[PDB]
Amino acid sequence: TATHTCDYAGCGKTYTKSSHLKAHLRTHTGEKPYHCDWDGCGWKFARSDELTRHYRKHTGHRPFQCQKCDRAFSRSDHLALHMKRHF
DNA sequence: GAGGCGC
DNA sequence: GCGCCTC
Ligand SMILES: [Zn+2]
Ligand SMILES: [Zn+2]
Ligand SMILES: [Zn+2]
Repeated sequence: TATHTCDYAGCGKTYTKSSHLKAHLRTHTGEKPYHCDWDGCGWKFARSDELTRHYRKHTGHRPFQCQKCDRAFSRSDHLALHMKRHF
């Protein structure tokens, strides 16, 4: 369905319309060209990795699974601090 | 938990 | 993207 891809560095966001890709491309500007697109958020980042990491707060994606319990985290550093509970 | 950023 | 500071 989505065939219109942003080719900006580290982005890859795809759109169903040329209309939408066009207006998205306008956001890649300034000191922080990685704008979170979550409704009402408004955060902006200098680096793509920072946006990717941030955006898990909105989706609840938690790929860092504790091997000693059923808890999971959005970030490696959070998992590493958690693991101290198993000492 | 989440943002900044050196690596 | 991890790991460390910082808030
Ligand atoms: Zn883009
Ligand atoms: Zn956001
Ligand atoms: Zn655990």
